Formats: sequence, C-alpha cells, structure tokens
Amino acid sequence: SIPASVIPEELISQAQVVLQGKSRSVIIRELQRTNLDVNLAVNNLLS
Amino acid sequence: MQIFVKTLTGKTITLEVEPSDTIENVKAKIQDKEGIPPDQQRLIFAGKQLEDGRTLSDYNIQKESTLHLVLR
Repeated sequence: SIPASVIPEELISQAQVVLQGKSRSVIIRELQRTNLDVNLAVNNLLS
Repeated sequence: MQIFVKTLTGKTITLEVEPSDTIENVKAKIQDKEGIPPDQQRLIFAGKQLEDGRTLSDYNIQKESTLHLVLR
C-alpha cells in the first residue's frame, strides 16, 4: 500500500467532510486499499 | 429555501428547494442543473445517506444546510 505519511491530507479531509463521524485512521486505511481513489474509498465506507 | 450541495472535491452546487421535496426530487433538480443521472447520486446529510422517497422534512434540513453529493 502507499504509506499513510505520504497521503495528502486534502484527500483525507474530503472523505472526512462527507463521512461525518469517521476517524482519520478508517479513512487512511480505505484510501490505502483503493490506491488513493477517494471517490471509491467514500463509496466503500458509505456501503 | 436555499441549500448547498458540496461535491467530494468541495465544489458548491447551490439549490433552491422546498422542505416538502423528496430526496428523489432533489436528485432530479441536480440532474437538471448538473447533468448527473439520479441513479448515480448519493446524497449525504450529517454523515447519513438520504432515502429517495423521504422528504427534506424527515431530516430537518433547513435554510443554508449543506448536503454532500457522492457519485456511484
């Protein structure tokens, strides 16, 4: 996976703003799973 | 009643709606304005996905409330 430390915070923040209540760590894990495709990560977490 | 619909990248879509509008009605207004099929839209308010047949009333959506649009 891509290391957490290299994920731009803007991608985490985009997910956070939609997924009120979700932690950064859940979002980071999903972004790593989806190759930083934030749209796919947020869809995955919504479903 | 003006509301805002923010896309995932933080772009604002300003809409004029009524509290009695269903979520499906709101998706059709987004289709009209933005060209996005209702069947591809997920609308989120305070972290929860909104149900197509339920009105804005059922979510206490008010003037200047912000929804989030995610495409599926």
